[PDB]
Amino acid sequence: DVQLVENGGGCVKAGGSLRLSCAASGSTDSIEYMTWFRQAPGKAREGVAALYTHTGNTYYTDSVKGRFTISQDKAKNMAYLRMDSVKSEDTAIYTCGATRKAVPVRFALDQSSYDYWGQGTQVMVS
Amino acid sequence: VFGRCELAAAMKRHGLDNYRGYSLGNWVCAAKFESNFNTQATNRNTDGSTDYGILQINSRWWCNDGRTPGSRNLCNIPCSALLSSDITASVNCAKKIVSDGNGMNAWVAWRNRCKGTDVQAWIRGCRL
Repeated sequence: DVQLVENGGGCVKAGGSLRLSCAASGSTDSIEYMTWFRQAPGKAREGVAALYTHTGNTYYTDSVKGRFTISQDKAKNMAYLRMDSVKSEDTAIYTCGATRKAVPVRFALDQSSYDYWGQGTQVMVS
Repeated sequence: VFGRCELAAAMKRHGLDNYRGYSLGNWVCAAKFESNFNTQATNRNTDGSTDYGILQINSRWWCNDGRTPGSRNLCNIPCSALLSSDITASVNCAKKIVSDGNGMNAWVAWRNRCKGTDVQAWIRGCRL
């Protein structure tokens, strides 16, 4: 019984630093992975920055390599995704998925694997 | 129900010892808190996935039962072999799982109890 929420978003010109936040409720202990998925208009939902709550290892797709960083707080059961050097293609709706089971690394960015989702937060680049 | 010392000796024989930088105590504790030293133990999941073997390997991602939709079957072996009394296949695919990259953190019992504890005490007093 984990509900995912998202905070932040909005218009951020190129190069602007955007701080997206995500939180978990209910039985947050069972959560294993936290990932951000961008639902770009006209494109299928795809992962952006996968993460493992316990180890803390962060996995990122090629596009956002070296620009976006994701970290979480154990006490608050929240994960926030830093953004930097944004470009035109970054405009999309970002969804903070979560799972109650240990997914493999190769499937950490897979949307089907995750058993939880939250209301996506729109991100626009001026 | 295999003996605690006997189970530790079996794990040592199978080569699980000194794998991914974990001692025998971690594996013994994980087995004890996953199946209470009972390899025949079987558990289901809310999603419908099934767990077989002493280490309770999940069917969705690890073993190919054929009853779980979209199974990644990483073990590449039938879940029945894991359900078999012998722990050879369980040891092999546990090596594979701990080699995933996240270590023994994948197993819930290990994180809950065998993480940051005196796991080595499990193999104490066993003449191994």
